[PDB]
Amino acid sequence: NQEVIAKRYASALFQIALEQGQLDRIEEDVRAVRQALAENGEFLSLLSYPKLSLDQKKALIAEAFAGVSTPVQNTLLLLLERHRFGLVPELAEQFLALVDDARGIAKAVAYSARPLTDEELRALSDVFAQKVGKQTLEIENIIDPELIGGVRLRIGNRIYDGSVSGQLERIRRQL
Amino acid sequence: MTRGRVIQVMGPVVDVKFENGHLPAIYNALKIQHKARNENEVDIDLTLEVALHLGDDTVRTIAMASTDGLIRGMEVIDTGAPISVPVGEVTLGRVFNVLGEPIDLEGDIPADARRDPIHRPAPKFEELATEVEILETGIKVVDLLAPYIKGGKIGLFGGAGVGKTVLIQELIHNIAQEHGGISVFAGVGERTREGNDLYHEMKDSGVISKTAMVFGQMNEPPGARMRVALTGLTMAEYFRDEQGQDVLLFIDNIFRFTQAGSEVSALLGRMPSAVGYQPTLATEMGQLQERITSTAKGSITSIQAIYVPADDYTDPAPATTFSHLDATTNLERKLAEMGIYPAVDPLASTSRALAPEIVGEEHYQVARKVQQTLQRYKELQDIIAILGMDELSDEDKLVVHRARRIQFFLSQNFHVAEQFTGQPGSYVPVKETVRGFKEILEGKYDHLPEDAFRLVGRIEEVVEKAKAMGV
Amino acid sequence: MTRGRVIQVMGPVVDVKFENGHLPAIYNALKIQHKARNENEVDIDLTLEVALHLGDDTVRTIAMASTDGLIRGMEVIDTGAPISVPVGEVTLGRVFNVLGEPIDLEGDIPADARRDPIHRPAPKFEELATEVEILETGIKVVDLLAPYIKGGKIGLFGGAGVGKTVLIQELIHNIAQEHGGISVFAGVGERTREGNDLYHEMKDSGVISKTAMVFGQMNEPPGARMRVALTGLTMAEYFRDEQGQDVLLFIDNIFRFTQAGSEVSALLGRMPSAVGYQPTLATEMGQLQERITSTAKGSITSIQAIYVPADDYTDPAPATTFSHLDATTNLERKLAEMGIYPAVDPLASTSRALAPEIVGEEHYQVARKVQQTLQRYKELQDIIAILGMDELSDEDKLVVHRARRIQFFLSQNFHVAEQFTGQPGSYVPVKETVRGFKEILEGKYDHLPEDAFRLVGRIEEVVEKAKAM
Amino acid sequence: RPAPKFEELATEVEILETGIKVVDLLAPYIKGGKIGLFGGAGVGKTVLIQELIHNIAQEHGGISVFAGVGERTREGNDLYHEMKDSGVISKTAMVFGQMNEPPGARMRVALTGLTMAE
Amino acid sequence: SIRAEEISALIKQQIENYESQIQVSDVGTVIQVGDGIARAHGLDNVMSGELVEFANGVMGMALNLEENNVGIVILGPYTGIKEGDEVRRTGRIMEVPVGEALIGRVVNPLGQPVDGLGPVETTETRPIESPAPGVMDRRSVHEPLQTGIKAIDALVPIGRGQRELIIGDRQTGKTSVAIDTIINQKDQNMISIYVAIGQKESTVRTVVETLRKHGALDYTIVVTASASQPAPLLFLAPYAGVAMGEYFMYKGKHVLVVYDDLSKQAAAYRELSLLLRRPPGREAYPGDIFYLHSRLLERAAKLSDAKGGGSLTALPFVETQAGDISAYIPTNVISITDGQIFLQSDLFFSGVRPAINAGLSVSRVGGAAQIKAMKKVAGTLRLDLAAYRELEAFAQFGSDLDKATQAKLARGARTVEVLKQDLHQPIPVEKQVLIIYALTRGFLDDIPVEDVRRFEKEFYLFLDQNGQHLLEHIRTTKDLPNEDDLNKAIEAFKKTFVVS
Amino acid sequence: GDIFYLHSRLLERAAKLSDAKGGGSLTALPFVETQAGDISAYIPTNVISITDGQIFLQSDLFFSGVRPAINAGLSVSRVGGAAQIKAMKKVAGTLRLDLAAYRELEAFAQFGSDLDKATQAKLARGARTVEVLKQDLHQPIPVE
Amino acid sequence: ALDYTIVVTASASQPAPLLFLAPYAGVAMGEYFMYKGKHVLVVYDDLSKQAAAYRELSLLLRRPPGREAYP
Ligand SMILES: Nc1ncnc2c1ncn2[C@@H]1O[C@H](COP(=O)(O)OP(=O)(O)OP(=O)(O)O)[C@@H](O)[C@H]1O
Ligand SMILES: Nc1ncnc2c1ncn2[C@@H]1O[C@H](COP(=O)(O)OP(=O)(O)O)[C@@H](O)[C@H]1O
Ligand SMILES: [Mg+2]
Ligand SMILES: [Mg+2]
Repeated sequence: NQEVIAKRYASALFQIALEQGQLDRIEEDVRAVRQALAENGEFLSLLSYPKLSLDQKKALIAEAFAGVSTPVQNTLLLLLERHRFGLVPELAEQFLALVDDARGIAKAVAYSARPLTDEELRALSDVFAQKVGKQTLEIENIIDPELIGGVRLRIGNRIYDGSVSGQLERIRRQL
Repeated sequence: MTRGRVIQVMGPVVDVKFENGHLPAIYNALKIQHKARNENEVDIDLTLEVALHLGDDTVRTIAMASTDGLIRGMEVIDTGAPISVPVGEVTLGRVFNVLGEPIDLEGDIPADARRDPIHRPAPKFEELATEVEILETGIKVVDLLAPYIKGGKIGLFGGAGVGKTVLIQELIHNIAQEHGGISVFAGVGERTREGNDLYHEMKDSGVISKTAMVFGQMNEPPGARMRVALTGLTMAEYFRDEQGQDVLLFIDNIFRFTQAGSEVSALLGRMPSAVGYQPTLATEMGQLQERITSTAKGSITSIQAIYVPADDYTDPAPATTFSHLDATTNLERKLAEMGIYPAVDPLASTSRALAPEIVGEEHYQVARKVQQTLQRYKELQDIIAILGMDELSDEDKLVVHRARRIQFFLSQNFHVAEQFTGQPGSYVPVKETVRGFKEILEGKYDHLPEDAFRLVGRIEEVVEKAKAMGV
Repeated sequence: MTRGRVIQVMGPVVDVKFENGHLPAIYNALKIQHKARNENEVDIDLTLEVALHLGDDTVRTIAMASTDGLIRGMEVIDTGAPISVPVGEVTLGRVFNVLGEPIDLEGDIPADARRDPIHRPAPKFEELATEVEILETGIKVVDLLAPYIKGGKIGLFGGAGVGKTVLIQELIHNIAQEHGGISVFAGVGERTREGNDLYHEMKDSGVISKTAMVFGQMNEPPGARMRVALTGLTMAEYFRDEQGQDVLLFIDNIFRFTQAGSEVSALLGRMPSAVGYQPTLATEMGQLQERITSTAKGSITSIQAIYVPADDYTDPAPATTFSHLDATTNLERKLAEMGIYPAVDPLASTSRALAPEIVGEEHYQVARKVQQTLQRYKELQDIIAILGMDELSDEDKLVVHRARRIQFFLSQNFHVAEQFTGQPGSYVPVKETVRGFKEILEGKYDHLPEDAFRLVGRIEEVVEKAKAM
Repeated sequence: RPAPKFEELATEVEILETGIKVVDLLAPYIKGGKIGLFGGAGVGKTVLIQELIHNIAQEHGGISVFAGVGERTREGNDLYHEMKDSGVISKTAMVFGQMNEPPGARMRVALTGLTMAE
Repeated sequence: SIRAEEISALIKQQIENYESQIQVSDVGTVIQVGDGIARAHGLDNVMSGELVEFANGVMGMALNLEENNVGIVILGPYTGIKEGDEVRRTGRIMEVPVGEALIGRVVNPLGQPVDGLGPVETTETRPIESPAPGVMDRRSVHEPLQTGIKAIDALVPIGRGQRELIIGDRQTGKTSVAIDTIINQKDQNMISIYVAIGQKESTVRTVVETLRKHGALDYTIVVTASASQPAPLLFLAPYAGVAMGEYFMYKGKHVLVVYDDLSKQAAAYRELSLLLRRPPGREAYPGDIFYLHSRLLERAAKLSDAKGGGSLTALPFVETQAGDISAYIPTNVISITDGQIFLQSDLFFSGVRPAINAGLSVSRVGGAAQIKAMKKVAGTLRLDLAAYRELEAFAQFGSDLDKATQAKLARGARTVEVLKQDLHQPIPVEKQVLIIYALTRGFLDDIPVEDVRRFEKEFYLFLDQNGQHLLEHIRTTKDLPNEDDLNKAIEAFKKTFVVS
Repeated sequence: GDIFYLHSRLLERAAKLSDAKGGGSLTALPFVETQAGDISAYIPTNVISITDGQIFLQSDLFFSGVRPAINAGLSVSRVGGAAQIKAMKKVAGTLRLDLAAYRELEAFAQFGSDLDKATQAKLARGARTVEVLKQDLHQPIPVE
Repeated sequence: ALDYTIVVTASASQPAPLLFLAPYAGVAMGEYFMYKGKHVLVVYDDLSKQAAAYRELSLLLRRPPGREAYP
C-alpha cells in the first residue's frame, strides 16, 4: 500500500515541477535529498520522536534542508505534518522514476561477463532506444562473470537474455 | 490559558486538539461556547467529556447534547475536572439534567454550592456491608419466591410492554412513602411522558422534598443517556456517604446505559464485539454498577428496571447484569398474554434472601413446594399440549389442578393498575401470602373455579370472588 | 478526451482511470474493444457499468461478460450514456441480451434505430393514474378469483409441471388480441435450455410475433443478471409511453434478480445486511418495480415468478417483493393431474383488486360465494372419505354437486392448446363469467353432467357440450 | 514433504487384519486407510489402542507411532505408563505436544509423528 | 491504510500554498461518489448537519466533518453527481419549508412539491432535528382523538397527544385505518399529516385521491418518500413530517401525524448506515436504530397550557413478519409508544375488518381520553370480546352450560358483528355510543347474527330523524342520556326494524 | 483466536506431580456459566474439551427439589474410580446402576399404562436414590 | 471403461488452484468432443471441495467475503 501513496506524492511534485518550469532544480535536489536520506537512517527515528513538538520538527527540517528548492521544501513540510516522513525515500525514488519518462530516458542494466567498450554500449543504447521509443538510453554495466561469453540486457521489466540461454534452451529442447 | 480546536465532528463524537502537554485527562468535561459571528453560524452551548487520548495532542470526546452546528476550528474551553454535579439537600425536591443543571423551572442552583464529580472509584472491599434483611413490598410473587433485600441491588427484567414500569411505579407506591430515607429516581432513556406523570404523582402524593429526580430520557443523544445514571448515582452517594442516610434509588431502564455506550462505541474507534455491543460491555457496567453498594456508612437499596431486547435473555446486555443483582424478577411475555399480572416467571426469578435462616422455615418450604409444583406442571406442558389432560396419572392431574391455581394466585391487582381496569388494588403482607399458598397446597381450595384466583390480593378475596361468580 | 485506462481487474470488478474532469457519471456504459496486436494478447469486446467513484480520478465498474484477457493499461471508451437498448417495432419477435444485442441468428439492428437509456427515474407522482382499472385477461379463474390491475405485480408460485408457460403464452395471446398490447418476456437468470424451450414453444404457439424476449441467463456475470429485468422493462416502457398501450412484462424468477444484486454488492465490497442481502435490497427492488406502473397514457402490468427460498415468506427477498405484489396466482399440481387447465389454485390465489370498490358489487358477491362453496367442498373431503358419498345431508350433498360443477367450470380451452387438442379456444369477458358463475350458483345449470363443464369457454356453450353427450 | 504420487500408490484395496472380532467382522480396516475412534473414558480406548499395537507388531511386524495432538497431559501420562506396563512400548514411538503448548507445536506434532512413521 | 483525501491534483494544490497564508473557501469539490454518499475536500466553514448544494442542484446533508474531508449524504438522485463537481454550502441546518400554505399539497421530504400544482409560497423554515418538549413542557393527555373506527374508539382509544403504534402484517388494513382516522377529522380542529415511507407511488396516488374525494385535503398534508427514492429521502420523511407538524403544534393547533411503515425507514437507515460501514448489531440494524425512532416519536407531545396547548399525536406503523410482535423493530417501537393496535392477519382473512386483536392491543394513556359516555358503554364491551375469543378458541363443538353456551358465545358474535366496518365511512362518536349501548345492555340478543349490520345501518338513519335529542345530549354534555328515554328510543326502533 | 489456548494454558497447569517432584498436586474446579442451558456454545465447548469431566447443574433439577442440581446422568468423571476410596467404589457401582435404571424407567411413567410391579420396585428404589442424593446448604458429609 | 474415459485428478494434497481448475479442465476436455459431434459425459465428484478451494483462493487474495465466506 506504501508505493501507491508514494506515487501520489511523486505525481503531485511532478505536476508542480512541470508547471513551474524549474524541472532540473527540482530533480537534482530531490536526487540529493534521496542520497542524503539513504546515507543516514537515524534521521527518521529523530523525526518520529514524540516529545519534540511539531514546530521543532518543522524548524529542524527548515534548518537541515535550508538549501533545497521551495516546492520540494513545501512538499516535505506537508509530509511531516501528515506523519508521512517514513514514506519519503520511496516517493523520491518514484519521483526520479517518473521524471525520466518526461525526459524520455530509460535506465537499463546489462549483465556482461566482460566489460564492454563504450562504442558497443552506445550502439546498443541507440538501437534499443529506437526500438523502445526513447530519445536516448542509459546503460549500466555489471562485472558479473556468470554469463557464458555474452551480455544480457534488461529494459525495465523485459529482458534480453542471450548468454547461457542458448545452452539452456538446447538442453531443454533435447529432453 | 490553554484552549483547543475542533478537528473532527462525527455525530455524537468530537475530536479536540490541544497544545502539547496540556491535554486535560480522561473523563474531564470540556465546554464549547460559540457566538455565531455571521448569519451562516449557530449559537452553541455544548459540553463534551473526554473518552480517549489518540496521540498528536488530539482528544476523542463524547458530546452531551446535539452537535448539529459545530464547525471545524471552533475553540474548546477545558474545565480541569469531570462533570461536576450540584449535590446535597439542594437536590431534594428538584428535577435535574445530565449536567446537574435543574430542569424543573423553579430556579437555578448557585455557583458556590458543593459539586461532586460524576466519576470516582468504587467503594473498597473493607467498607462494604453484607447484612441481608428482607424489604417487604406487598407483591405476592416478590414476597414469596424472590424477596427483596433492604440494601442490595434488585432487577426487573422484562421485554417491551410486559409490565416493569408498572412494577417500578407500584414498588414506589408501596415502599417510597413509608421509607424514612432519601429516594433518587434516575430515569435513563425511557419515555419523557413517564417523567412527567411520575413527577406529578410525586407532587400530589407529597412524596417529593425527599426525592431527587434525574431525567435523561430517550430524546437525548447517547452521551447524555450514559452519564445520567452516574449523576443520579453521585446524588445518592452524597447521602449515603456524608449523611449516613438509607437511600432508595430507582433506575428505569439501565439497559439504555449500555445501549447508549453501544451507539458511541463504533465512532470511538472500537471494534464491534459479539451482537454489535461495545467491547467494554462488561466493565462499563461494572464501573457504574459497583458504585451502587451498601457500605458501612449508609445503605442504598436500588431497584433497577432492565430491558431485554427482542425478548432475548441471552443477549449480552441483560446476561452480564444477572451477576450484579441480588434479587431479580424475570418478567415474561407469555404470562402477560395470559392475563397474569405481574408477569413474573416464578422459576426464573431468584434471590439471595430465600434461605431458611433469613426468611423463615415455613416461608422457605412453602416457596420451594410452590416452585416444585410449577416445575412439574412446566414438565407436563408438552403432554398437555399434544395428548391433552386425559392421559395424566391422577397425581399429575392434581399437580396441574393445583398449579393453575398457584400461577393465577401469584397474579395481583395493583394500586397503579386501578387506572387500567378500575379494580382498586391490594397490599398483601408476607405471612398472609405464605398462609394463602400453604392453604392452596394443602388442597383447601380445590373446589373453587380457577378463574376465581386471578388478580386477587389475599385468599379471603379468592373466596369472595368465587362466591360472586356463583360456586 | 474520454479515453480511459484499466488499472485493476479482479473477477468482474474492473477499476478504470480517466483524466480529471472527464469522469463518467454513475451507471454509464464503457466499451472496451481491443484487437490483439501480437500473439500474446487476446481480442476483447467487453462492456462495463460504472458503479462507484473511488477518487484519484478512478472509477470502479462491474462487468457484463468475462474479464479474461484484460490488461492493466488498455484503452476504455466512454459511451456518454448508460446501456442503450433498442426499442420500437424492430424488437418484436427477437431474442435479446442485457446489452440490447440480438441473441438470435436473424440479423442485426441498424445503428440509426432509437435507443433509450437503461436507467431512468420512475414516472412521477403527477403522471400516474388516479383510479384503479381492471385488466381483463379472458381467463375465468384469473378474472373471477384473483383479478389483475393495469399497472400491477402478480406472483406465480407454480414451478415446473403445472403449466406456467401455458399461462404466459395465453396472457400474451389474449392481451395482444383484445387490448392490442405488446408483451415482453425477461428471463432474469434462468436455465439456458429452458430459455430455448420457451422460445421454441412461443414460436410454435405463434405468440412470439407479438412479444419481445430478453435472456441474460445463468452463465453470464452478476452485473448482467442484475440489469436484465431493466432491459425487458425498457422495452416495455416504449410501448407504454410512445405508443400508449397496455403492456405485459414477464420477469421469470425475480429472486434471481435479488440474489444477483446481492452478489454484485458482495463483489463491490459492501457490508452485508440481514440474511446476507445487499444493504440496498429494498431500494434496488424499488427502482425495478416502481417503473411498473399505470400512467395516464398506458400501463405496464407485470407477472413475476417468485422463488420463495427455504419456503418461508419472511426471508427478506420474498418479503421485499411481497410489499409490491398486487395479486398472486398459485398453480397447484393436483389440479393439473385432475384435468383442470389452467392449474390455478382457486383458494390460495388472492388479489388486492378483489374488492367491491375496485371491481364491483356483483362480481364480488359471486366470487366470494364461489370461494365459500369451494372451501366447504374442500372441508367435506375427509367426510366423503370416511362416511362415503351418501348419508351426509341434503344440503352438503347439494354443496358437493354444486361445487364440483364450479370446480370443473374454472378450466378453459386456451388458444395456446389449439395445436395440442384441436379445440379453437376462447376469450371470455368478465361480465359473462360473472353471469356464468352466478347462474351456476343459482342452480340453473345443475342438471347438466359435470364433464360438459370441463374445458369450456363460457356458459352459453356448456349447453352444447351437454347436448353432444 | 509432499504426498506420495499417483503411480506410487497401491492399486488394490487390501485389508489390515487386526485380530479384533468387531473390527475384523463389522468394520474392517484398510491397510493404508484412515480410521475414527469415537470414545471418551471408561470405554477402554487405551486398551484398544494397546491391543492394536500389540497385534500389529506381533502378526505383521508393524511398528506403531502414537502422536498425541493437544489432548490432556494427564491422559498422555496414563497412556505412557500403560505402554510401560503392557510392555508393548518398545514397539511404539510417542510424540506429545499437549494443550499446554502454543498452537505451533500442536500444529506440527501430527506431522512429526508422521515423519517418524514414514 | 489509504486516506480518502490523498488525491494527486489536490495534493498539488495543497503544496501550491503551504506556508504562504491562503484564505479558506466556502466551496468544496467532491472526492468520492457512490450509493448516495459522497465526500468532499474543502468546506471547512461547513457545520454538522448543514444543507449543502451540489452543482447539479441536488441537496445534501453533511454528516461527518472529518479532518480533511466532509462526509456528505446525497438527498436525491445521485447519478448526475461526478467527482470534481463543486459543492456549495447554504448555511442552514436541515430545514424544510413549513407554513399554512403547505396544506393540501403532496411534498417530498425536502418540502418540494411533487404533485405538480406549482410552487409552495411559504416564508418560514423549521429544522428537521430539534429537541423534544421537556418534562416541564408537557401535560397529561386528556382530549379525545376520534378515529371513527368503533373498535379503536371503544377498545383502544387514542388521546390527542399520545403515540400509538398500529402494528400488523402486510395486507391487514393499516393504511385504511390511517385514512379513516384522517377523514374523520373534518369536523374537528385537527391538522392531519400523512407520511408515506417506502410505499408504492400508485397506492400513494390512490390514497391522495380518496383523501381528495372525502374533502380531507382541506387539512391534510402528504409527505411522500417512495420505494424508488434513495434511502436518504426515506430516512428523512418522518422527520420532515414532524417538522411540518411542529409549526402547528407550537402555535396551539392540534396535529395528527401518520407514519406508514416505519419499518421501511428502519430498513433504509440500515442501508444508509451499512453503506457508511458502521458495524451492525442484532438483525443487522445499527446501534442507534432505537434512537432513530425515539428521536422522532418522543418529539410528539401534549404541550402544557404555559406553551399554548398544542398537540402532536403520532400513529406510526410497524409491519411484522408472520405476526411476530417479539421481533427487534416491533419491540423497539413498542417501548417508545403509548400502546399498540395489533391488526391480526387471520381475523382479516376470516372477514373481521378492522381486524384488531383486542387481547394484544393496549392503550396505556387512553382511558382518560374517552368521552365519559364511551367509558360507561365500552367497559362492559371489552370483556365480552375477551371471553368470547378465548372460549371460541377451544369450544368449537359440543354442548355447553347455558351461560357459556349462549350468553357468552352469542353476545360475542353480536360484538364481532357490531365492530365490523366498511372502509372510508367513519361513524361519529354518539352513534358509536348508542350502538355499543344497544349491544351491551342486551338489546341485540333477540336479533340474529346476520342482521346486526343492517340493524346498525337502519338505526343510524332512525337516529338522524328521531333521536336528535339523544345525539345533541351526547354532543353537549358528553354523557349518556337518561336511560328511560334511551331504552324507549331503542325499543321504538326495534318495533320498526324488520327482522330477516 | 487464542481463547482455547487461554483456558488450556491455565488448566494444564493443574497437575499431580510425581514422587520425584515431591508428590504435591493441584486440583482445579473451573466454572462455566451457560446461557439458557446451551452446552453447545463456544466457551462451554472450549472448556468441556479441556477438563477431566464435568458436573452439569440444571435448573430443571434445581426446582424439582434436587439440591444439589447435578444431572448425574450427563455428568462425567474422567478419572472416576481411581479417585474414590475402596468403600465408596463398592457401593457407588450399584448406586450408579440403579440410578441409571430409574432415569431410563421414569421415561415411561408420566402418562399411560401404569407399569407392573417388576419395575415399579425399581422406580421406588430410584426415587429413594434421588432422595438420598439431596443435601442442605453448607453441610458436607465425611466419607464414612 | 478406460477405452473411452478420461480421469482428471485434483487430490486434496494439491494446492487450492488445481482443485479450482479441475472442473474447467473437465469441460475444456469435453467441449472438443462436443463440437466435433460426439456425446460427452463429464462427472464432477464433489464440487463442494471445488467451492471450498475457491473460497480459500478468494480469502487469501483479500477479496471481500459473502455468506459462509464464499466470495
Ligand atoms: N374495514 C374494511 N372493510 C373492507 N375492506 C377493507 C377494510 N379495511 C381495509 N380493507 C381493504 O383491505 C385492503 C388492504 O388494506 P391496506 O392496504 O390498507 O393494508 P396495508 O397493511 O396498508 O397493506 P400494505 O402494507 O400491503 O399496503 C384494502 O384494499 C382495503 O380495501
Ligand atoms: N399489574 C398490571 N395490571 C394490569 N395491567 C398491567 C399491569 N402491569 C402491566 N400492565 C399492562 O402492561 C403494559 C406494560 O407497560 P409498561 O410496563 O409501562 O412498559 P415497559 O414494560 O415497556 O416499560 C401496560 O400497558 C399495562 O397496560
Ligand atoms: Mg417503561
Ligand atoms: Mg400500508
